[PDB]
Amino acid sequence: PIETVPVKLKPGMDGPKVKQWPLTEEKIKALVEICTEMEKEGKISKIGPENPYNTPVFAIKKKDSTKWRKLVDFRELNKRTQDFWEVQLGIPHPAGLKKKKSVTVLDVGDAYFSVPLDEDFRKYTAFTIPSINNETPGIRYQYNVLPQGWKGSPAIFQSSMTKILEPFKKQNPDIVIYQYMDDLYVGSDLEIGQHRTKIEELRQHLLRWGFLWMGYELHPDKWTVQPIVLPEKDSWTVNDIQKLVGKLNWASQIYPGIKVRQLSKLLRGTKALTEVIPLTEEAELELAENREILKEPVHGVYYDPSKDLIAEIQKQGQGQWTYQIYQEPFKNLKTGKYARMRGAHTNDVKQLTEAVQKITTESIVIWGKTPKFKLPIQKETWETWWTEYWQATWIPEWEFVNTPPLVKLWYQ
Amino acid sequence: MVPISPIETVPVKLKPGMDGPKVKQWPLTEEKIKALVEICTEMEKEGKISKIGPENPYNTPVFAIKKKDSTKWRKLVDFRELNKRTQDFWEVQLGIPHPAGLKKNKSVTVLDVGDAYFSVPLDEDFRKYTAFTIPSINNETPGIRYQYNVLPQGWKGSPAIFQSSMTKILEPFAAQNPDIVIYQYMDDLYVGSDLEIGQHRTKIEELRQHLLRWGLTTPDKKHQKEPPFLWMGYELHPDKWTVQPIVLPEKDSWTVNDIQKLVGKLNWASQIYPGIKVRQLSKLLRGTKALTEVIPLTEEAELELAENREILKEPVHGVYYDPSKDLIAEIQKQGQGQWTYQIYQEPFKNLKTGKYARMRGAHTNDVKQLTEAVQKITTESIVIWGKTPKFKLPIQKETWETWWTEYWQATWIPEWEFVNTPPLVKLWYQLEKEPIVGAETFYVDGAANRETKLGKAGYVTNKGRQKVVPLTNTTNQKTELQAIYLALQDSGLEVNIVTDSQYALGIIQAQPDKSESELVNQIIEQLIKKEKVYLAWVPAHKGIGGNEQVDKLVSA
Ligand SMILES: Cc1cc(/C=C/C#N)cc(C)c1Oc1nc(NC2CCN(Cc3ccc(S(N)(=O)=O)cc3)CC2)nc2ccsc12
Ligand SMILES: [Mg+2]
Repeated sequence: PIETVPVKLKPGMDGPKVKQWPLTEEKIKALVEICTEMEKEGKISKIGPENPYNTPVFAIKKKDSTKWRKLVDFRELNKRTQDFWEVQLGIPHPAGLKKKKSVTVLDVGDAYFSVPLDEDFRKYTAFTIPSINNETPGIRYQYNVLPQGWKGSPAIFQSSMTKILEPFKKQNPDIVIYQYMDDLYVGSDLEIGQHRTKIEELRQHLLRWGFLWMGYELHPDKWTVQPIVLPEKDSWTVNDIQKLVGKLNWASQIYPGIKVRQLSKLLRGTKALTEVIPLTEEAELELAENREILKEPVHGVYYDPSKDLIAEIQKQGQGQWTYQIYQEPFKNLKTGKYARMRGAHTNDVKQLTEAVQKITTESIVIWGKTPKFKLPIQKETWETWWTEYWQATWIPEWEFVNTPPLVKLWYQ
Repeated sequence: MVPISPIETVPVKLKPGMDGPKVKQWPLTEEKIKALVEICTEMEKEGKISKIGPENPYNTPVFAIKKKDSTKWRKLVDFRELNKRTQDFWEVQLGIPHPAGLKKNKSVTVLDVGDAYFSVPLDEDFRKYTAFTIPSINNETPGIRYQYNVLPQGWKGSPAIFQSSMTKILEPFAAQNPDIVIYQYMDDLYVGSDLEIGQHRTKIEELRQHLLRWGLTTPDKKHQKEPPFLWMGYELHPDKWTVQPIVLPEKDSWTVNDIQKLVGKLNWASQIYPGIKVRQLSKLLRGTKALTEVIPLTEEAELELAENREILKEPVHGVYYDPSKDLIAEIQKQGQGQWTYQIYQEPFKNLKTGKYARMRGAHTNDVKQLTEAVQKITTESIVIWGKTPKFKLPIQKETWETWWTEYWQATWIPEWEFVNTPPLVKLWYQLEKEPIVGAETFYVDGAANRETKLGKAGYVTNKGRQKVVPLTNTTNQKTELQAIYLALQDSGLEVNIVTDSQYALGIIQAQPDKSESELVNQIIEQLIKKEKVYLAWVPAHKGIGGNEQVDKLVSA
């Protein structure tokens, strides 16, 4: 690949100028070693002071690997980079991916370092290895090849990728293969034995076309909108019925036909919260009629690819996290729950960071893009710590929730 | 002739779509013109500038200035216009090291690199834009026109290009001499090490032999400075550092200007003098742009000042960093949203100190502030030392566990241990998870007329206790909090409270221990006095017993 594909920023926009955040000494040392080798291999070059641009970098460790890895936060550059209609008018996001029994995630970002980047665009990929205590100027580099995590890389490489896969695709017509950024998602409907074989067959096939040896395995079979469930009790207190009417009142914003009049009737008076209230027949029927309403899907829910996806997360305690993905309020496209996050029984922020990555991965499989997160955390706590637990080569956008939502109760 | 390596040229461009400057030269007196001709003749002999023909259309004005007893003329080329039109650069000098991050270097030498500066060539394609004109005597001949071959002092790119050029030249020497440190400040190059004096002088000679590869001669700085280095507002001694003298002025009249400098001195001092406080003195500058408004001091600002003078009476010093020892950060609560901390490796030998002031907000609590202080110190410590310190915090381990397991937000603080230094951070109240058996149930509500601002707040209970209070100059949100306050006031030690106010629930569920609202504050005071409180929410206007009854009582 000697020819470079011309690339430009969007009209009237300069390159990114994002401050490098401070790094620990061990991460700086890891980045110096990594970048020295990338420089020896021609992937990056030192730049001079006439380049004013900057993109943050940091260092991580992928899922159960001990080698440090460089991660560039290209969020700013990606939004300043021209929209890409790469080889065609677009890749129709494969709606069958989310239906496969198993989906394996393969890191193919290594392929990008064999394709040269347009010489006039390289300056915009500038990044800095920072010094400790400002004691030296940072080490300044720019990319000479397609960088991992940049929006342009999958698009500019897509012609090559389709050819690398065609022989495999030819023999395996029933396997769905989808690329998002640095990752390949490989879905099929056969047992892991033949699935892992196919996966290992795919990576060997890739190794002969010019890797990583690692993979992730998903089961999009299960992803849906979880139903609203109501309690089934033989004795209801005043408090129980108040919680029930509150939850139903919330559900009536989502579902038509929900009624609470006969349930509220039971609370006639000014009763102790712990007093047991017998259900009347009218209230039982109304509750049953609400249960029936809640068995059906919500009315008028559809994905619009022109709108952002929004993901909300609630901390439920004891390592459990609930989340909802939507574009308009009360029109959930997907909801779910996470428990016993691995390796962080005593660290809320690690658990939240892992939930964010899992939810982003589900969003990529279902829609081909990442949601904007509403995170139940103070900004300063999140921004001090999330990079410590990040293991993905993409990074979504997020905002912070500072007022506790009442809805946490309803997804409880 | 000993061949010398050229200094690599930095390519430079004007901002997109902008041309070079075209500013008219001012008329000058005959005396100034004579002085400029002699200065520029000498600069031209040294290669700094070259004479140019009349085809170059750019121009920047030149001036001649003097000094009080320094009795010779000075040349000034005003590149403000060219600077507006020149591309942005990587400004590689913005932040400075904090002294507490430096490590001991027994031996330091200061080299003058002011002469090396003029070996940095200006990009040849950019020189045309630096043209200037010495007007002629009596304006009877064409003015003498020059352009720069070197980095003009005052031009936008000179500091970043000079710095980047020296760094690149110095890089192999630093890399192959890991036992020395090199730091450039303007025309000064500071070369330090912890070697014996003889070996140190050898490294210096080796550095000069290195710099000679580019023809750079670097003598020792004029009038070598005895310790301590006066630098960036610090005193750098061989084994200790501190700030330069903190002298608080004595005054009977303080203006907005006086208090600003007082806080600045206090803020600067807080990095080594532990326990400095600036809340009360800062509250006197809330909103005002007139800097001579004499603002009288409150008795609280007077007390704060006096407390700072007691802290400032004697000099204190910080030590330098030892990477072989642990790094420890201790925090104390000072009151009114103020926090102080010390970072050290050995007890009683601070690397540095600092402070943290509560964020602006309507409600807050001490645990959240302590958490914010920890994140701030964490980030500062990564900046200065490249690692997170071990924390010593005035909060019991059990208090922290209760907080983070129950709090609705994710929260984290890194490795820490409790230190029993009052006042301790505590949880002042905790709401019940379930309704309390045997506790009276208060159904509360309030409402207000949006036009008249007239309102009512009240409650009804399962025992038939009731209260409605008429209120003036109020709002719905205010009446809803007032209703909760009345139920707390009028109940026993355990109480169930039912509200339909999502607003009030949102405030209380945030677990504030202090508020900018006196009403919230009074509710907090009541909660602190209870043994058990269960707070339940119901939707308004749904016919829920108890809630419906009080709603009608407070809605007119
Ligand atoms: C080397 C240096 C000098 C200065 C001074 C400017 C002025 N004006 C500033 C910085 C940032 C420097 O840069 C680094 N300084 C250190 N450490 C220091 C070295 C100096 N001492 C003070 C001292 C020692 C000996 C004598 S003495 N006995 O020779 O008179 C006098 C004063 C404290 C520690 N470490 C690094 C690491 C990377 S850069 C850098
Ligand atoms: Mg009401």
